[PDB]
Amino acid sequence: MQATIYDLDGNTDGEVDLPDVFETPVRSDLIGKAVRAAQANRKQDYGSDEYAGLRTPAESFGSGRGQAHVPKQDGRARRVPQAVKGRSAHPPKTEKDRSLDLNDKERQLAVRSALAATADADLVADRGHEFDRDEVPVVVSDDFEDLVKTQEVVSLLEALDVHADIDRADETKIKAGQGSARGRKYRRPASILFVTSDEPSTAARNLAGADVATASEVNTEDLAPGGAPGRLTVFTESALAEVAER
Amino acid sequence: TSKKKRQRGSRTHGGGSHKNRRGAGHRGGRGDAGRDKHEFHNHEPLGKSGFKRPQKVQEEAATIDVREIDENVTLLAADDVAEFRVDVRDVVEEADDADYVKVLGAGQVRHELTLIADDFSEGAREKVEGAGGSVELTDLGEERQ
Amino acid sequence: SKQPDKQRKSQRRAPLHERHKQVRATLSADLREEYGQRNVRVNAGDTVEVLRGDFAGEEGEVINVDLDKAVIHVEDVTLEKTDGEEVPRPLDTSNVRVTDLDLEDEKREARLESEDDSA
Amino acid sequence: SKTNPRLSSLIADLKSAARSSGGAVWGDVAERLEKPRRTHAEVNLGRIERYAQEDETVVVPGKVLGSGVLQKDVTVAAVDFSGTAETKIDQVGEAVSLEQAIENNPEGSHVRVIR
RNA sequence: UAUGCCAGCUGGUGGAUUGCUCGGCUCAGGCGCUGAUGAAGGACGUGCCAAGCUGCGAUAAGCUGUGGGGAGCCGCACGGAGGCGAAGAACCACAGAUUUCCGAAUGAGAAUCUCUAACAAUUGCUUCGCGCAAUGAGGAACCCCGAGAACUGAAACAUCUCAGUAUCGGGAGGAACAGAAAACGCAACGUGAUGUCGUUAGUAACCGCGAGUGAACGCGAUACAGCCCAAACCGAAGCCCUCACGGGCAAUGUGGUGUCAGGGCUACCUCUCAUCAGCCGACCGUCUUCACGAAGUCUCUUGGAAUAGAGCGUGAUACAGGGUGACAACCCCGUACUGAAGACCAGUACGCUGUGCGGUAGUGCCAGAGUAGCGGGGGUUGGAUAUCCCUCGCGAAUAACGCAGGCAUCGACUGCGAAGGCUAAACACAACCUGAGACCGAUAGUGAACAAGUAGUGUGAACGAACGCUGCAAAGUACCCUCAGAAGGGAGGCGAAAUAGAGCAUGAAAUCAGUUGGCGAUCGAGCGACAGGGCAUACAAGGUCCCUUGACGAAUGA
RNA sequence: UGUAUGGCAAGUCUAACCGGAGUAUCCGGGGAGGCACAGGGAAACCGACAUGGCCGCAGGGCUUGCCCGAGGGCCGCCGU
Ligand SMILES: [Cl-]
Ligand SMILES: [Cl-]
Ligand SMILES: [Cl-]
Ligand SMILES: [Mg+2]
Ligand SMILES: [Mg+2]
Ligand SMILES: [Mg+2]
Ligand SMILES: [Mg+2]
Ligand SMILES: [Mg+2]
Ligand SMILES: [Mg+2]
Ligand SMILES: [Mg+2]
Ligand SMILES: [Mg+2]
Ligand SMILES: [Mg+2]
Ligand SMILES: [Mg+2]
Ligand SMILES: [Mg+2]
Ligand SMILES: [Mg+2]
Ligand code: NA
Ligand code: NA
Ligand code: NA
Ligand code: NA
Ligand code: NA
Ligand code: NA
Ligand code: NA
Ligand code: NA
Ligand code: NA
Ligand code: NA
Ligand code: NA
Ligand code: NA
Ligand code: NA
Ligand code: NA
Ligand code: NA
Ligand code: NA
Ligand code: NA
Ligand code: NA
Ligand SMILES: [Sr+2]
Ligand SMILES: [Sr+2]
Ligand SMILES: [Sr+2]
Ligand SMILES: [Sr+2]
Ligand SMILES: [Sr+2]
Ligand SMILES: [Sr+2]
Ligand SMILES: [Sr+2]
Ligand SMILES: [Sr+2]
Ligand SMILES: [Sr+2]
Ligand SMILES: [Sr+2]
Ligand SMILES: [Sr+2]
Ligand SMILES: [Sr+2]
Ligand SMILES: [Sr+2]
Ligand SMILES: [Sr+2]
Ligand SMILES: [Sr+2]
Ligand SMILES: [Sr+2]
Repeated sequence: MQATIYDLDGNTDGEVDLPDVFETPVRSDLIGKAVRAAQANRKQDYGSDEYAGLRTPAESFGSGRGQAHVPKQDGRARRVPQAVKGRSAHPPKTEKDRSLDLNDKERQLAVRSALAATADADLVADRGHEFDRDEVPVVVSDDFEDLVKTQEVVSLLEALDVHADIDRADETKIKAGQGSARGRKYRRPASILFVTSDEPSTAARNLAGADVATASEVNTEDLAPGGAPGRLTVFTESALAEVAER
Repeated sequence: TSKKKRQRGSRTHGGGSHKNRRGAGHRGGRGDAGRDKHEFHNHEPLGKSGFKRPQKVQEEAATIDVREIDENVTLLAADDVAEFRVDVRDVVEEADDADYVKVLGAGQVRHELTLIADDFSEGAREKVEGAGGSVELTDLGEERQ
Repeated sequence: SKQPDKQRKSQRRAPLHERHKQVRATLSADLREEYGQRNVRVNAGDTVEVLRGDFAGEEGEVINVDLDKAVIHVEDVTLEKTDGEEVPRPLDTSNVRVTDLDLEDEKREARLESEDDSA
Repeated sequence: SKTNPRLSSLIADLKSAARSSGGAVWGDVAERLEKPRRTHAEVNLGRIERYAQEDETVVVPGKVLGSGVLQKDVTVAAVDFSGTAETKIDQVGEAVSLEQAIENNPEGSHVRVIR
């Protein structure tokens, strides 16, 4: 198909052919799989101390004193799982493999399907993104990579009726639960993904919910965050072309 | 919902009597214990059979059936198109770590081929020649005598 | 560190010379324009205006600056004990604004005006 | 529980065809697809060449692989085709998707099932 | 109705629950030796008032200098008194001063003291004099060299297995060890020091041929690095101490040459950029620390408090995280960007100085012995005839010789020179620094969030807990009454809240006091389920229910 | 060793590791090697049906019992 290119003022600046990969049939199940794997793969190993609860010469008195055969030390039960201060029976273990494998073909297929989901305006709107537009993804001239001020990228997104998505993401949720105590107090909607070619947009990166990426390595995650296909994206002309042979 | 997930409240978790799932007694010993007494059933019998020759004295031939070569003649355009001529040593995968290349005669040969290999089966020859083909033994392959 | 526990820890355990930054307050419009800074370490000479407590709206002279507890005493911002005595109600400098400075120290005035540094 | 969304759709369409139009093979193919993947067809070309015949669409309730040779000018219809399989078929005949088959031939007439 | 039963209510008791995290747990990166110049550890001291902790050492929570920092300060710890700081204190970095006694503990002895100059003891050098030096002991584990179980598995058990594991003895370093082929043996017209990672492979091999045990070559990677003697031939041409003088060593050989691309010697060709010794000496990168660093604290409402709701505005190469009277990019610290310092990389790379690479011909001059090898007896190994090692005995050749290629002998062939030596880098651990987390969240997580190896137990080896939360602010309750009263009580005061009042957020169950409803001193025990009655009930979150009569009317049925 | 789902398919998957980067995630490279693609035999060593016959389910066809009949079933035949 075709993709209308836009200059830094938001006016049309010609158009190019939207590469074949964007025709790839949406495969949300394969996408979700690729996302599930990547999320698991960055998880750190953990587990309780090998010897927690075992540091004691506690013994059981056996039969004779009218008490259960529970190991005791200084008149206090120890070691065994049912005992307070006792070892954890089947605790989290470090040795455990917490990574998920994935066939390159199966994963590469997911990237392509995720890429393609971007080109469907109904999907993109279904995923949740707020915008006033028919064509999607949003194609912009390579002169986007030269912008510097974040505010400049704002005026451009407003000129494209696509800034509303950033107002969607401009709200942090203070999570429920103890993650708060571990440094995960906040979270927020995932908004626009900006894909360039040479380097990630330092100008766009700080926009609420925005994620920046390069065409050579834009993965399944930024394309379909949380495994949900159809992220409102903006490609730089060169990126759009480079992303074709992924 | 899995089987494991449904075990809470079952007490026995499917092991029958709570007197069952104890130590190795419930298994009749550890590992292959009793392989010739209480558990001899379905076990290769006790004993020694045959001998082995030293590995560096063992030859490993890389085989290929004519059916394989023949089904891929037009595809193998990168190989001689005489009045079809093919050096099998170039077709077979893993033909370097093998002591030699031998052509076996399974299948048909719907073409006239001129095969070059270190060895051929009696059926490999019959089939190739019977289709107006010829078989050429490599210099190395000149061991047959 | 991005971890809350370590963050709070570094603040509650910062050595004296580092605690100065815990008693910094924002400068007024004129002061921001004059010295080219947004805030400054509140001194016992400075005048200040309360912007948040039950004392919001009040103006007063800074009487004390405790680094150990990172809190300040402002003139007339007090509490009445039961015996009738009037005791100071410590204020966090982030709930306050500097309206006047004590520049009797040549070192502080120099630091405030220099473009390379900040007080 | 088929997890692939498109396999799910195909089956719903195979059914609709078997129910609405006269097709009785589509509903038959649908039933085999609903079964475990191990029971699905993995057919090589050598087997289509041996049993298929011209002007009689070959329906494969699975996937077609590229082993062997195909000379017959036949229209092979399968859930999916291997890269080599589809290339070899198009050389002498026509490799078509099961979804195309249903749209063109909803009555499922003149069709030989191959596995 | 008393004793009393059930449920509830008000108040306790208790400390669950929910929320909170100064602690843990695990992963990752960085870094990494200390001690006779007396360590680590311990003892006892040290403050105005000082018990514990921390610090420090008779100069005792400290003294000096340089830099940073800055109007405050006098640790944990918010008292009282008092003091210090613009003579620039506190505080931080670096360097230095001081640094009691016991402690390897070293003059001798000793439960931290004592008796009358001391490297005790063992060594090397030596002016033969403790004159100059070394060792000792510590460290989280990692590493190297020795000694070496058993429970257990085999459904018994002996070989075997557990396992060269546990534990013990000795020892080094920041890493260890290994290492430039008498190799390999995809047998080749091939590879080319060594570790390590992936694989080869649960393959070969072992084994009451049971259970079980279990490599290597090669390959793909990581990192790469190659050298020095002994001897031949020279023969004092040399080395060590000392400022020098002078002394010491050394013909039983210091020093030159040389080291399988064998070398030496003789004769020539040519040449060196190899090597070895030595000088200089980083970039970058990584870890950590630091400087700088944008934008609202505007309106209304609620509130004790605005970071809330509604309205308006701003920054962003900064929308990580924390603080702040409730949810904060714009209030404070920070964060992006840029920059600076230290450390590690590394006395390395590069560069340079010196030296000389190499080749031909001749020459039986040289080339490591209880060795190679054989036998007896053992251990060890996958090592089977064919692992490695110990012990007793025997025991060779000399490059024209010798060893290896998985049984021995002989020939051939291919490979390689043992019985001398050194060697960077890539790898192990986690003491120490920093970072991280689908880990735990105070009976959890460490034994230890608190006085934690604390209190406490045992002669001793050793054993070993529990205890987190007032409030926004101490505003931590003045005055009065009562009392034996700094008690407690009453009244009162503060605060949004004292049922927030001190082990003070919330405040469950068991259970207790008082009390409400139902039952109750003539009556029978799994405490109830299902039916139906009495009595009882503020709202809310349920709104139905009774009677005449009429309609419909299954099986059944007068 | 089964099974369910998914990718690819006469092939399939990379391991250590390398580069990149948004730096434990992720993108690219890496096929060493494993399993599958022929078996039988202690070994030496030899080396197979891209279909020849008959039934016949599903499904298709026809002029509505008669044809074609993958899979499956019974035989042949082939390698050792
Ligand atoms: Cl064999
Ligand atoms: Cl097939
Ligand atoms: Cl080799
Ligand atoms: Mg525990
Ligand atoms: Mg919860
Ligand atoms: Mg200034
Ligand atoms: Mg002594
Ligand atoms: Mg046993
Ligand atoms: Mg037995
Ligand atoms: Mg063993
Ligand atoms: Mg070997
Ligand atoms: Mg020399
Ligand atoms: Mg043994
Ligand atoms: Mg605990
Ligand atoms: Mg309470
Ligand atoms: Na313990
Ligand atoms: Na793991
Ligand atoms: Na049981
Ligand atoms: Na009584
Ligand atoms: Na270190
Ligand atoms: Na000494
Ligand atoms: Na004290
Ligand atoms: Na000291
Ligand atoms: Na002496
Ligand atoms: Na047993
Ligand atoms: Na026994
Ligand atoms: Na044995
Ligand atoms: Na090879
Ligand atoms: Na504030
Ligand atoms: Na011996
Ligand atoms: Na050899
Ligand atoms: Na607790
Ligand atoms: Na391969
Ligand atoms: Sr007894
Ligand atoms: Sr069972
Ligand atoms: Sr047991
Ligand atoms: Sr038997
Ligand atoms: Sr290969
Ligand atoms: Sr302090
Ligand atoms: Sr304090
Ligand atoms: Sr090398
Ligand atoms: Sr030698
Ligand atoms: Sr408790
Ligand atoms: Sr006792
Ligand atoms: Sr009162
Ligand atoms: Sr009775
Ligand atoms: Sr009736
Ligand atoms: Sr692959
Ligand atoms: Sr058949």
